[PDB]
Amino acid sequence: DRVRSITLGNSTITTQESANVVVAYGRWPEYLKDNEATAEDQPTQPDVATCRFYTLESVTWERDSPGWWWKFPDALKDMGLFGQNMYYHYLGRAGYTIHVQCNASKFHQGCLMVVCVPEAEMGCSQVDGTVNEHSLSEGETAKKFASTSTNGTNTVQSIVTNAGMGVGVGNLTIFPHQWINLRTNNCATIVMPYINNVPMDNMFRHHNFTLMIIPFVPLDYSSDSSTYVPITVTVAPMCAEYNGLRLATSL
Amino acid sequence: MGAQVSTQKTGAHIIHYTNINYYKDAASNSANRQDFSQDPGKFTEPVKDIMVKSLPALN
Amino acid sequence: MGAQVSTQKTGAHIIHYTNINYYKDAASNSANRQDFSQDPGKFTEPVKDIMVKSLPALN
Amino acid sequence: MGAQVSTQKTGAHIIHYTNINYYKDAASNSANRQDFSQDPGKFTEPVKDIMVKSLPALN
Amino acid sequence: GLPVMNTPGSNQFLTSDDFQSPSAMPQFDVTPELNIPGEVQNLMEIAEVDSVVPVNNVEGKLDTMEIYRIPVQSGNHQSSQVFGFQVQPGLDNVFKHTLLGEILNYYAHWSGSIKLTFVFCGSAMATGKFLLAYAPPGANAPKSRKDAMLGTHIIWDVGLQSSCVLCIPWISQTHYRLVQQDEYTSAGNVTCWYQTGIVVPAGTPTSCSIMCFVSACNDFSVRLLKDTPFIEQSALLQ
Amino acid sequence: GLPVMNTPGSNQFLTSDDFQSPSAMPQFDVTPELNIPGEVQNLMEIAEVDSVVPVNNVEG
Amino acid sequence: GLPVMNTPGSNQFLTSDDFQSPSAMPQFDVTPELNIPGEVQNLMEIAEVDSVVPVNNVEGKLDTMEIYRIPVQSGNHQSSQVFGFQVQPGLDNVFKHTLLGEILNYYAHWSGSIKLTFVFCGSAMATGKFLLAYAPPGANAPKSRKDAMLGTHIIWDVGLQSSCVLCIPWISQTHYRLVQQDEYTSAGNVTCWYQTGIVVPAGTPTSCSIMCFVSACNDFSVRLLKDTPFIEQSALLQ
Amino acid sequence: VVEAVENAVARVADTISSGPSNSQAVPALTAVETGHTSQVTPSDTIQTRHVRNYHSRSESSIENFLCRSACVYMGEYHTTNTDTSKLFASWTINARRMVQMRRKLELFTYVRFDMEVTFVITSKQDQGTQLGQDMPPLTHQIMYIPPGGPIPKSVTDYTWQTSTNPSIFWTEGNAPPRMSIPFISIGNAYSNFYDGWSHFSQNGVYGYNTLNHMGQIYVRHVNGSSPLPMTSTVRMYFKPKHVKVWVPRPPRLCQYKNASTVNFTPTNITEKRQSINYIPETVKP
Amino acid sequence: VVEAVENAVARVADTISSGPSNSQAVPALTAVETGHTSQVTPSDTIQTRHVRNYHSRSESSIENFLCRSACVYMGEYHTTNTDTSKLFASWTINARRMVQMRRKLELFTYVRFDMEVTFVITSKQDQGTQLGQDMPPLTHQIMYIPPGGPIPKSVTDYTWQTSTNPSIFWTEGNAPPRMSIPFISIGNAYSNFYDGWSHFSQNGVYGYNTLNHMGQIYVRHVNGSSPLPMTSTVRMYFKPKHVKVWVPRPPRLCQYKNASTVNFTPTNITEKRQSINYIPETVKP
Ligand SMILES: CCCCCCCCCCCCC/C=C/[C@H](O)[C@H](N)CO
Ligand SMILES: CCCCCCCCCCCCC/C=C/[C@H](O)[C@H](N)CO
Repeated sequence: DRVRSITLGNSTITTQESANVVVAYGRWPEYLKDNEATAEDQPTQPDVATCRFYTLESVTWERDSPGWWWKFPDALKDMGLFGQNMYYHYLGRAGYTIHVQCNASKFHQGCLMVVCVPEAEMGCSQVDGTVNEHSLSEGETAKKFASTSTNGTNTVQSIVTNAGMGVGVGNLTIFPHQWINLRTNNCATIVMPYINNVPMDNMFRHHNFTLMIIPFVPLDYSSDSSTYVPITVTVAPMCAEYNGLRLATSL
Repeated sequence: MGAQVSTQKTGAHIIHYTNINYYKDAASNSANRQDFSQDPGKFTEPVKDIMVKSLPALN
Repeated sequence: MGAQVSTQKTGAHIIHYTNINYYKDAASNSANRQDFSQDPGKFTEPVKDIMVKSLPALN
Repeated sequence: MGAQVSTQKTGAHIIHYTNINYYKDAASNSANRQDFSQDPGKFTEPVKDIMVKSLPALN
Repeated sequence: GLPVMNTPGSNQFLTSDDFQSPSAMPQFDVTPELNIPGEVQNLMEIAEVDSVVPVNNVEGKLDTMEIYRIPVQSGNHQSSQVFGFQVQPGLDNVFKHTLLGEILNYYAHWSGSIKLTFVFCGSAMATGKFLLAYAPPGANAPKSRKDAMLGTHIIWDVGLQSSCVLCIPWISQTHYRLVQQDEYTSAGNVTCWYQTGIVVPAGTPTSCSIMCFVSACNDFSVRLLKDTPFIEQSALLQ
Repeated sequence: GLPVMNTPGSNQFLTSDDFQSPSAMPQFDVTPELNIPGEVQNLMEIAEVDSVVPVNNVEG
Repeated sequence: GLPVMNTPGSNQFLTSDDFQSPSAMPQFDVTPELNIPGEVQNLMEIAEVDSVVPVNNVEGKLDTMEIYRIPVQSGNHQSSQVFGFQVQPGLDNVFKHTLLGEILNYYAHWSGSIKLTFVFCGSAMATGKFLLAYAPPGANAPKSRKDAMLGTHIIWDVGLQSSCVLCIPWISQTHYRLVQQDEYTSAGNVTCWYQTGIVVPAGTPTSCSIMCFVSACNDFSVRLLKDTPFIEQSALLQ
Repeated sequence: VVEAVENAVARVADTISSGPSNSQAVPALTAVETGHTSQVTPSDTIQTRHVRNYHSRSESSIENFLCRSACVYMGEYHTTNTDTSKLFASWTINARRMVQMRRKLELFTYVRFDMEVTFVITSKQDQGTQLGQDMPPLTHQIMYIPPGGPIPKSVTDYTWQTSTNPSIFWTEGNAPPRMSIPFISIGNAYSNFYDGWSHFSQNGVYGYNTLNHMGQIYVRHVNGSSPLPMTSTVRMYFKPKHVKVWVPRPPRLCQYKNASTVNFTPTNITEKRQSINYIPETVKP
Repeated sequence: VVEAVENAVARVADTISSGPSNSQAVPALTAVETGHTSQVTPSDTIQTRHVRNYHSRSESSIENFLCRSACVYMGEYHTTNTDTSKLFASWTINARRMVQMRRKLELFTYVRFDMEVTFVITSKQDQGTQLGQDMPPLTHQIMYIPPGGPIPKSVTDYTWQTSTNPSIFWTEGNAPPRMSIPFISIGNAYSNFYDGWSHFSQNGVYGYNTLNHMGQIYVRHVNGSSPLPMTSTVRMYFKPKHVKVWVPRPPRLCQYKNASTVNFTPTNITEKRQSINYIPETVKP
């Protein structure tokens, strides 16, 4: 009941302490069909060369950590053939399987929230100003929330209670989400379909969804337990499609 | 004359109304106030394996 | 068209009218002026044992 | 009463309307917006001998 | 022409009416409908989703995550109450900015049962039992475990299942209560007490925290729409 | 549009008329009806109840 | 009379409405209908007719026929590009006054595939091959035959059939693009290169010209009527 | 009695799936000299997927393209003046003075339809040193005169009796007047271009003004009033319906000059660019 | 012909009678880490009586929640002035300047509907030392311009011919004007939030202003009058109908700052109380 295995392409994930799997709105990923298509050229479907697990860089969960976020896509634009296909085409489409891992002993305590947010438009820490692209995303490196109000030009207002969006963070449960309670489980798994208002889109211009990881109960331990506790993310695209082949763009 | 007769909103514990469409576009029609459907499981129960609620959640 | 035809108030010693409902709520309908029921025994005869009125009340 | 009931313009992925004519002349009627015919070959293919489009045009 | 007569109400603009109106774009052709995931049909669907409650809303914590954490610890603390609050889902500070309270503040009347879920976030070696009690109105709030013992309550045992649900049932003399609650439409209170106590082995933290989620049951409804008092402006372009 | 003609009486307010009128609360959901004792249907029902007469209505 | 009530919109004049109206000439007898050749039923029918494109719209040629002629010649000119332009059928100077562009400028949204036909007007003894390429947007325009080789292209061989057709297919993330195109609704570019080169015998001219026609395919449509910016006046009587 | 009428919507063609090919069929090679436009699709030239297309060509039909009100004349007239001709407005009917409607109609050689005519009338108090009065609401009279009818000489001419001419009387503050007109021409269709003469010796009047001849419009105030001067403006709007058109033509390139002729000043084919290869860079950091 | 349509009302669930219990079924024990909300009722946790519940969730459906008129723009314009631009009003269409309607719409990520648009127009005599005149009733013109249309320069610009743009003419003293508008967007739905850029190099314009592009509105007086100055105010009201929405979001906590961005000032989670145990005494003599 607690064991799980997931296979995609030439990659496989096992786990012995999982809770369940969240299918975002009861909708599994799928390819675009004919009575919903607008673009006319025949699309390419690589199908094992792109649909497989890629692992990003880890972060260190310290006693005073506000939280982390990533933007998708553009966190996977340098990951093998998925990224190469992103560079050469005008239109792309894909769903995802996200898996978050964090293990600790039966003598530690803490609680993390793992949430996926579609169209997470963010605000600037200068009210009459605008954000730079660097402030929203550093590729495979995570951005970091703050515990107090922030200053600086072109940077995101990142105090963790407002989640960079002007809402109450305790309401983020309206989105697809799981929890990692250190006494209960050690991993979270979310399956996310393609969610947009058009059937396809350009993968450089538009961030489809943001992954947020926020500790609600801080990490705590006693006398001589282990101090280093990392968190790891692993994401696999699903049902990937591309249209509009031309010469490779450059940022 | 393409009339529609449907029931009015009343309480619980002569009650219908008639309507005619006059314009050629359906964007001119009145609001659709009498349709009451729901599907809450989309947001409250979005899990792969069904949870019975009389059984323990884990194990 | 969901019309209703009912009789008009007249005297004693061509007499009906038609009505259409236009609005979606029954709180928009006109008054109900032609219903004449009564139950006076609720206030004039509220006793447990029936009194015949030709017989003496007591004994 | 000589009413006409026809379908409204809608999209793809209760929808009809009624009309009455009041005037004695047809030049008083409303516009004819729901007729969509075509014959492009009159301007794009005005040739005597038919051209197959998979075969070469000449020879 | 046909003889007619105008009634009171002619030539007014009521902002909640429903009439037919001419189109300024005859025969416009709309974009086909796409089947996007996550379609919402009723606001009550949002109200049945749990959301975290800021129970620890005291001075100095209104802008930190500690506002969500209820503290508990080991030792003899049976006399100390854990928490208590009023049941006013649309008016009290504890509840008015959660998802349920946010939905309620667009309305004037509410009715139905409420769910409170409690989760224990200590180490896997901590054990303990708590008493969660709810008192209908008519008396003052209990000042001891013995008094609260007489209301509607559940005894929660911390184990491999980490979450307990206390349901507040609809006990009321009227069908609806006011979202802007007064003495007449009061609903009572909730309190928490130590049933046994928290016991831990050596090498484990001694202090821990509990969290609380709120949502609405499947008998819940609202009515009488109104504007919300949580948003405002001084001039246009805002 | 359809040709019409207004008659005397247009745009007046008679306090005993009976017309249809738009609702300022579309689709409001009313409280269910309760069966309370003592429902009155006609004023004559009150008139058939005896009541005491002040026959001795003299000064003092 | 019948009691009624007037709604908002009474007594206005909307210039796109459709109502019945009294005739100022009762029982007029119109002239019988004659069956004239060439009846038009849809504006798209005009859009599927080819028309010549002024590709060579450089300074000094805006009032001469040379604006329509693309020049080519023999010798080693593989490094030189023949032509290139953006795909903006209603906004770019190359396309806005052709029949298709003229029809589009009465509308706000367009969708569909486009046909470009190329005809070679050299002597019957000239031979050669050309590469015609189209690049969807997202990158800058190619600067060499090798880069343009990677897009959607056709290799045209000059022979007894004098005309080649390059079809631009509808590749877009939205169903419609704006006639007044911006960065968001861009569509890419077209370029031409020498695939082999032009070879001629003695006694023949060495320079030649190519012409280009544009038309719309059978999946093409427009919407959202508007006034055109190509006609104007300062006062009446014009 | 009710009668159901079924409307058929006409959507555009789908694209069919197509794979690789190596054969002798050459859909891409044509010959424009024939006068024939090639009917090729993307599926003949590339590999394509199957698409179900739901778009409709509804808003590009002639009826939807032409059935919209457009201004065709504006004029002014005073309540009091010392010229005797500035007290009423009059003109000859056509659609040649406002360029938008004219150019739109001139994409076709011949046209035939009915019309819906609307008038918009406004008034204003003339500038002066002494202002302020109490006038009743002004009333306006519009009379149409077919050719050969008697012409008014002033604002009190007997001809305003309008015994047989149709007229409209109107009061300010009400909805704009309107009436519909049938197809009235001695020919089988209206003619937008006429390459001919009025006289059998190939001289006289050239072109459009030979064939139109559709009467005049006169407009006056009815009150006969105004101790202090006032001015009114009348505007006319046309909307065609039940339309048919024949013989499409290339759209007008040069700007219009007058209402009687097709005269023009030579204009360029388009605007210039830097080079025959020039295309601007838009993907830059 | 008449056609009956049956409406199904959807009332809430009843509560079932329940007695004592002593078993291994544990409805009250759950695990929130799964992302699952518990579906328990009072009958699982206490003893209950049977109740027949007649309440309906009719007024919390999306259509009833959103179908109410709300103000979205207010503007002023004069009959006479020396600035030449204060004689007409104009703006770009959206629903982002008045906070109530904006916040209400922003509970959802994507929305699609038709609109009913109403205008409310009032006028007033400007303050001055010399008052008193006799003006006829004022008339107003409202013109909508889709993107790419010619823009008026003044109150006598030729562009007010409105040959193809839809316009409304209106006179003071009548009922407020109204018209309905269909769903007009090049996408499959309107977007309330857009986490992206306008340029393919990840710069340019950020967020909402990349996608809207729905034309402008212009409003003027028609009389061209007023010896003494006057001012008019126009207000616009929106009402959506035939609605569909997707992807709910948490409601806005911080106050709005401008109409182009989601920028905000950090705000508290709620307001404070004396203690985590504090609850006021209300039963006292
Ligand atoms: C009492 C008010 C009556 C108003 C009289 C308006 C009549 C207008 C004349 C009818 C003919 C107009 C029909 C169109 C004329 C031209 O043929 C077209 N503009 C194109 O040639
Ligand atoms: C002659 C008067 C015509 C009045 C013209 C009003 C047209 C208004 C523009 C139509 C589009 C409005 C529909 C709603 C726009 C936004 O998508 C929504 N506010 C939410 O995004």
